[PDB]
Amino acid sequence: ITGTSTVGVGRGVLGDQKNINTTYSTYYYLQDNTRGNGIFTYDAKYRTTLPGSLWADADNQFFASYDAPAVDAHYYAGVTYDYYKNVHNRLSYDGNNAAIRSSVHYSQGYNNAFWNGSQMVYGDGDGQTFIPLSGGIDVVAHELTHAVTDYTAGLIYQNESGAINEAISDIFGTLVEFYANKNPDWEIGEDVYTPGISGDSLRSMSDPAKYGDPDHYSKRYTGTQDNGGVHINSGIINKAAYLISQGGTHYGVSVVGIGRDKLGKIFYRALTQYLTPTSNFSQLRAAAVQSATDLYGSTSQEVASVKQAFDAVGVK
Ligand SMILES: [Ca+2]
Ligand SMILES: [Ca+2]
Ligand SMILES: [Ca+2]
Ligand SMILES: [Ca+2]
Ligand SMILES: [Zn+2]
Repeated sequence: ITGTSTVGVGRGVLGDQKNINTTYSTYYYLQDNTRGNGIFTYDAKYRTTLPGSLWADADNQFFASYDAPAVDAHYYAGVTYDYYKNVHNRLSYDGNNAAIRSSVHYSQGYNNAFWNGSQMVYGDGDGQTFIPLSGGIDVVAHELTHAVTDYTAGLIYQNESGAINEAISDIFGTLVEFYANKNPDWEIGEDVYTPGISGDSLRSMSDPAKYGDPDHYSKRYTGTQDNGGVHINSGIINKAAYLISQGGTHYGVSVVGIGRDKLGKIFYRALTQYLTPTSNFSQLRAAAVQSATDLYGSTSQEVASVKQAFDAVGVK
Protein backbone atom coordinates (compact mmCIF):
# COMPACT_ATOMS: atom_id res chain seq x y z
CA ILE A 1 0.00 0.00 0.00
CA THR A 2 1.01 3.63 -0.44
CA GLY A 3 1.98 5.29 2.82
CA THR A 4 4.91 6.43 4.91
CA SER A 5 7.53 4.19 6.47
CA THR A 6 7.18 3.78 10.22
CA VAL A 7 8.72 1.72 13.04
CA GLY A 8 6.48 -0.34 15.28
CA VAL A 9 7.36 -2.40 18.31
CA GLY A 10 6.07 -5.75 19.47
CA ARG A 11 6.78 -9.15 20.95
CA GLY A 12 7.51 -12.33 19.04
CA VAL A 13 6.42 -15.93 19.64
CA LEU A 14 9.10 -16.48 22.30
CA GLY A 15 8.19 -13.31 24.19
CA ASP A 16 11.08 -11.18 22.96
CA GLN A 17 10.59 -7.50 22.11
CA LYS A 18 11.68 -6.24 18.70
CA ASN A 19 11.18 -3.27 16.39
CA ILE A 20 9.46 -3.87 13.06
CA ASN A 21 9.28 -1.84 9.87
CA THR A 22 5.71 -0.85 9.13
CA THR A 23 3.78 1.47 6.79
CA TYR A 24 1.24 4.04 7.91
CA SER A 25 -1.87 4.92 5.94
CA THR A 26 -4.88 5.11 8.28
CA TYR A 27 -3.67 1.84 9.81
CA TYR A 28 -0.14 0.63 10.47
CA TYR A 29 0.54 -2.28 8.11
CA LEU A 30 3.18 -4.99 8.28
CA GLN A 31 4.88 -3.62 5.18
CA ASP A 32 8.63 -3.02 5.41
CA ASN A 33 9.71 -0.59 2.69
CA THR A 34 13.36 -0.58 3.75
CA ARG A 35 14.25 -3.80 1.94
CA GLY A 36 13.94 -4.26 -1.81
CA ASN A 37 10.41 -3.85 -3.10
CA GLY A 38 9.04 -4.58 0.33
CA ILE A 39 8.35 -7.31 2.86
CA PHE A 40 4.61 -7.86 3.40
CA THR A 41 3.00 -9.95 6.14
CA TYR A 42 -0.62 -11.13 5.98
CA ASP A 43 -3.26 -12.59 8.31
CA ALA A 44 -4.74 -15.87 7.06
CA LYS A 45 -7.18 -15.80 10.02
CA TYR A 46 -7.10 -19.57 10.66
CA ARG A 47 -8.30 -20.26 7.12
CA THR A 48 -6.53 -21.62 4.05
CA THR A 49 -7.29 -18.94 1.48
CA LEU A 50 -4.08 -17.08 0.61
CA PRO A 51 -2.61 -14.64 1.17
CA GLY A 52 -5.40 -13.32 3.39
CA SER A 53 -5.37 -9.65 4.38
CA LEU A 54 -2.31 -7.42 4.69
CA TRP A 55 -1.73 -7.18 8.44
CA ALA A 56 -3.33 -3.98 9.78
CA ASP A 57 -2.89 -2.59 13.29
CA ALA A 58 -4.40 0.53 14.84
CA ASP A 59 -1.51 1.74 17.00
CA ASN A 60 1.81 0.32 15.68
CA GLN A 61 2.21 -1.77 18.86
CA PHE A 62 2.23 -5.54 18.40
CA PHE A 63 2.12 -7.07 21.89
CA ALA A 64 -1.06 -9.16 21.62
CA SER A 65 -0.72 -12.94 21.59
CA TYR A 66 -2.40 -12.97 18.16
CA ASP A 67 0.28 -10.57 16.86
CA ALA A 68 3.31 -12.67 17.84
CA PRO A 69 3.57 -14.97 14.80
CA ALA A 70 3.20 -11.96 12.49
CA VAL A 71 5.92 -10.01 14.29
CA ASP A 72 8.38 -12.89 13.85
CA ALA A 73 7.48 -13.77 10.25
CA HIS A 74 7.96 -10.12 9.32
CA TYR A 75 11.15 -9.54 11.32
CA TYR A 76 12.88 -12.81 10.39
CA ALA A 77 12.08 -12.29 6.71
CA GLY A 78 14.01 -9.02 7.10
CA VAL A 79 16.98 -10.79 8.66
CA THR A 80 16.95 -13.38 5.86
CA TYR A 81 16.79 -10.64 3.21
CA ASP A 82 19.79 -8.97 4.90
CA TYR A 83 21.75 -12.22 4.94
CA TYR A 84 21.30 -12.84 1.23
CA LYS A 85 22.04 -9.22 0.28
CA ASN A 86 24.98 -8.62 2.62
CA VAL A 87 26.64 -12.03 2.39
CA HIS A 88 25.84 -13.17 -1.17
CA ASN A 89 24.98 -9.92 -2.97
CA ARG A 90 21.56 -11.38 -3.81
CA LEU A 91 18.57 -9.04 -3.86
CA SER A 92 15.55 -10.99 -2.58
CA TYR A 93 14.69 -14.50 -3.73
CA ASP A 94 14.62 -13.71 -7.45
CA GLY A 95 17.79 -11.58 -7.45
CA ASN A 96 15.71 -8.57 -8.55
CA ASN A 97 14.16 -7.46 -5.25
CA ALA A 98 10.84 -9.30 -5.62
CA ALA A 99 8.37 -8.40 -2.87
CA ILE A 100 8.51 -10.96 -0.07
CA ARG A 101 5.09 -12.08 1.17
CA SER A 102 4.22 -14.26 4.19
CA SER A 103 0.93 -15.34 5.74
CA VAL A 104 0.56 -16.40 9.37
CA HIS A 105 -2.29 -18.06 11.27
CA TYR A 106 -2.69 -20.47 8.35
CA SER A 107 -5.38 -23.10 9.02
CA GLN A 108 -6.01 -24.55 12.51
CA GLY A 109 -3.46 -26.49 14.56
CA TYR A 110 -1.26 -26.58 11.48
CA ASN A 111 2.08 -28.28 12.18
CA ASN A 112 4.04 -27.02 9.18
CA ALA A 113 5.21 -24.07 7.10
CA PHE A 114 5.86 -23.90 3.36
CA TRP A 115 6.58 -21.89 0.24
CA ASN A 116 3.53 -22.24 -2.02
CA GLY A 117 5.27 -21.16 -5.23
CA SER A 118 4.56 -17.47 -4.55
CA GLN A 119 4.76 -16.77 -0.80
CA MET A 120 5.66 -18.15 2.62
CA VAL A 121 2.94 -19.73 4.76
CA TYR A 122 3.12 -20.48 8.51
CA GLY A 123 0.89 -22.63 10.67
CA ASP A 124 0.35 -21.91 14.36
CA GLY A 125 1.07 -25.51 15.29
CA ASP A 126 -1.17 -27.48 17.64
CA GLY A 127 0.71 -26.43 20.77
CA GLN A 128 2.13 -29.94 21.18
CA THR A 129 4.25 -30.71 18.13
CA PHE A 130 4.81 -27.02 17.26
CA ILE A 131 4.13 -23.53 18.50
CA PRO A 132 3.72 -20.90 15.74
CA LEU A 133 6.43 -21.81 13.28
CA SER A 134 7.57 -18.30 12.36
CA GLY A 135 9.07 -18.18 15.87
CA GLY A 136 12.10 -20.03 14.47
CA ILE A 137 14.56 -17.92 12.51
CA ASP A 138 15.95 -21.11 10.93
CA VAL A 139 12.39 -22.01 9.89
CA VAL A 140 11.70 -18.63 8.27
CA ALA A 141 15.04 -18.74 6.45
CA HIS A 142 14.38 -22.37 5.43
CA GLU A 143 11.12 -21.26 3.79
CA LEU A 144 12.55 -18.22 1.99
CA THR A 145 15.42 -20.37 0.80
CA HIS A 146 12.90 -22.61 -1.01
CA ALA A 147 12.05 -19.52 -3.08
CA VAL A 148 15.75 -18.92 -3.79
CA THR A 149 16.17 -22.53 -4.89
CA ASP A 150 13.09 -22.38 -7.10
CA TYR A 151 14.41 -19.27 -8.87
CA THR A 152 17.91 -20.71 -9.32
CA ALA A 153 18.77 -24.43 -9.44
CA GLY A 154 15.08 -25.36 -9.52
CA LEU A 155 15.67 -28.70 -7.79
CA ILE A 156 12.63 -30.94 -8.37
CA TYR A 157 10.95 -31.73 -5.04
CA GLN A 158 11.35 -35.50 -4.97
CA ASN A 159 14.00 -38.16 -4.49
CA GLU A 160 17.65 -37.01 -4.51
CA SER A 161 17.11 -33.59 -6.08
CA GLY A 162 14.37 -33.00 -3.51
CA ALA A 163 16.60 -34.04 -0.62
CA ILE A 164 19.21 -31.56 -1.91
CA ASN A 165 16.46 -28.93 -2.09
CA GLU A 166 15.61 -29.66 1.56
CA ALA A 167 19.24 -29.65 2.69
CA ILE A 168 19.86 -26.31 0.96
CA SER A 169 16.97 -24.87 2.99
CA ASP A 170 18.33 -26.38 6.23
CA ILE A 171 21.89 -25.18 5.47
CA PHE A 172 20.90 -21.59 4.73
CA GLY A 173 18.31 -21.64 7.51
CA THR A 174 21.18 -22.46 9.85
CA LEU A 175 23.57 -19.94 8.32
CA VAL A 176 20.94 -17.23 8.77
CA GLU A 177 20.48 -18.34 12.39
CA PHE A 178 24.24 -17.92 12.90
CA TYR A 179 24.12 -14.56 11.09
CA ALA A 180 21.56 -13.24 13.60
CA ASN A 181 23.69 -14.83 16.34
CA LYS A 182 21.00 -15.59 18.93
CA ASN A 183 21.40 -19.10 20.36
CA PRO A 184 22.72 -20.45 17.05
CA ASP A 185 23.16 -24.17 16.52
CA TRP A 186 23.17 -26.85 13.83
CA GLU A 187 19.69 -28.09 14.81
CA ILE A 188 16.52 -27.32 12.85
CA GLY A 189 13.39 -25.85 14.40
CA GLU A 190 14.40 -26.19 18.06
CA ASP A 191 12.80 -22.85 19.00
CA VAL A 192 9.28 -23.87 17.93
CA TYR A 193 9.31 -27.68 18.17
CA THR A 194 7.69 -29.61 21.06
CA PRO A 195 7.27 -26.93 23.75
CA GLY A 196 6.86 -29.68 26.36
CA ILE A 197 10.23 -31.27 25.57
CA SER A 198 13.50 -29.42 26.12
CA GLY A 199 16.68 -30.01 24.15
CA ASP A 200 15.19 -31.60 21.04
CA SER A 201 14.58 -30.40 17.49
CA LEU A 202 12.91 -31.45 14.26
CA ARG A 203 16.20 -32.37 12.56
CA SER A 204 19.86 -32.27 13.47
CA MET A 205 22.55 -31.40 10.93
CA SER A 206 25.38 -32.34 13.30
CA ASP A 207 23.90 -35.76 14.04
CA PRO A 208 20.91 -36.49 11.75
CA ALA A 209 20.67 -40.03 13.12
CA LYS A 210 19.55 -38.81 16.53
CA TYR A 211 16.09 -38.50 14.95
CA GLY A 212 16.42 -41.49 12.64
CA ASP A 213 17.53 -39.53 9.58
CA PRO A 214 20.40 -41.06 7.58
CA ASP A 215 23.95 -39.75 7.93
CA HIS A 216 25.42 -41.92 5.17
CA TYR A 217 24.35 -42.72 1.61
CA SER A 218 24.16 -46.44 2.46
CA LYS A 219 21.29 -45.59 4.85
CA ARG A 220 19.23 -43.60 2.35
CA TYR A 221 15.48 -44.06 2.11
CA THR A 222 14.16 -45.18 -1.28
CA GLY A 223 10.46 -45.60 -0.57
CA THR A 224 7.71 -43.25 -1.68
CA GLN A 225 6.78 -41.50 1.59
CA ASP A 226 7.60 -37.79 1.91
CA ASN A 227 8.17 -37.37 -1.86
CA GLY A 228 10.79 -40.10 -1.75
CA GLY A 229 12.20 -39.00 1.61
CA VAL A 230 13.09 -35.37 0.94
CA HIS A 231 13.02 -34.48 4.68
CA ILE A 232 14.81 -37.75 5.53
CA ASN A 233 17.60 -38.08 2.98
CA SER A 234 18.40 -34.40 3.51
CA GLY A 235 20.31 -35.71 6.54
CA ILE A 236 23.04 -37.10 4.29
CA ILE A 237 23.70 -33.69 2.74
CA ASN A 238 23.15 -31.81 6.02
CA LYS A 239 25.83 -33.99 7.61
CA ALA A 240 28.23 -33.32 4.72
CA ALA A 241 27.65 -29.56 5.09
CA TYR A 242 28.15 -29.72 8.86
CA LEU A 243 31.42 -31.61 8.34
CA ILE A 244 32.69 -29.12 5.74
CA SER A 245 32.10 -26.29 8.20
CA GLN A 246 32.93 -27.84 11.56
CA GLY A 247 35.08 -30.86 10.73
CA GLY A 248 34.98 -34.26 12.38
CA THR A 249 35.67 -37.93 11.85
CA HIS A 250 32.60 -39.75 10.61
CA TYR A 251 32.57 -43.49 9.84
CA GLY A 252 36.36 -43.29 10.14
CA VAL A 253 36.79 -40.51 7.56
CA SER A 254 38.36 -37.31 8.89
CA VAL A 255 37.26 -33.92 7.60
CA VAL A 256 39.14 -30.68 8.21
CA GLY A 257 36.58 -27.95 8.94
CA ILE A 258 36.79 -24.69 6.98
CA GLY A 259 34.08 -22.70 8.76
CA ARG A 260 30.56 -21.47 8.12
CA ASP A 261 31.37 -18.55 5.84
CA LYS A 262 33.23 -20.73 3.36
CA LEU A 263 30.53 -23.41 3.56
CA GLY A 264 28.00 -20.71 2.64
CA LYS A 265 30.09 -19.40 -0.25
CA ILE A 266 30.63 -22.89 -1.67
CA PHE A 267 26.98 -23.95 -1.43
CA TYR A 268 25.62 -20.62 -2.66
CA ARG A 269 27.84 -20.86 -5.74
CA ALA A 270 26.83 -24.50 -6.28
CA LEU A 271 23.14 -23.59 -5.99
CA THR A 272 23.30 -20.65 -8.37
CA GLN A 273 25.93 -21.71 -10.93
CA TYR A 274 26.03 -25.51 -11.09
CA LEU A 275 22.99 -27.38 -9.78
CA THR A 276 20.06 -28.11 -12.11
CA PRO A 277 16.49 -29.30 -11.51
CA THR A 278 17.54 -32.96 -11.74
CA SER A 279 20.85 -32.91 -9.84
CA ASN A 280 21.49 -35.99 -7.72
CA PHE A 281 23.84 -36.33 -4.73
CA SER A 282 26.85 -37.29 -6.89
CA GLN A 283 26.22 -34.23 -9.05
CA LEU A 284 25.99 -32.08 -5.91
CA ARG A 285 29.42 -33.34 -4.86
CA ALA A 286 30.80 -32.38 -8.27
CA ALA A 287 29.11 -28.96 -8.08
CA ALA A 288 30.53 -28.29 -4.60
CA VAL A 289 34.02 -29.39 -5.64
CA GLN A 290 33.89 -27.14 -8.69
CA SER A 291 32.54 -24.23 -6.64
CA ALA A 292 35.32 -24.59 -4.07
CA THR A 293 37.82 -24.82 -6.93
CA ASP A 294 36.51 -21.56 -8.44
CA LEU A 295 36.66 -19.77 -5.10
CA TYR A 296 39.81 -21.14 -3.48
CA GLY A 297 41.82 -23.04 -6.08
CA SER A 298 42.22 -26.71 -6.98
CA THR A 299 45.02 -27.33 -4.47
CA SER A 300 43.19 -25.61 -1.62
CA GLN A 301 42.23 -27.00 1.76
CA GLU A 302 38.65 -25.99 0.94
CA VAL A 303 38.50 -28.33 -2.06
CA ALA A 304 40.14 -31.14 -0.08
CA SER A 305 37.62 -30.72 2.74
CA VAL A 306 34.62 -30.81 0.39
CA LYS A 307 35.89 -34.14 -0.97
CA GLN A 308 36.52 -35.48 2.55
CA ALA A 309 33.01 -34.57 3.67
CA PHE A 310 31.27 -36.24 0.75
CA ASP A 311 33.54 -39.27 1.19
CA ALA A 312 32.50 -39.42 4.86
CA VAL A 313 28.82 -39.62 3.92
CA GLY A 314 29.40 -42.16 1.14
CA VAL A 315 28.72 -39.88 -1.83
CA LYS A 316 31.13 -40.24 -4.76
CA1 LIG B 1 -1.72 -2.87 18.21
CA1 LIG C 1 19.00 -21.98 17.94
CA1 LIG D 1 18.50 -23.96 14.73
CA1 LIG E 1 11.13 -28.99 22.13
ZN1 LIG F 1 11.63 -27.45 3.26
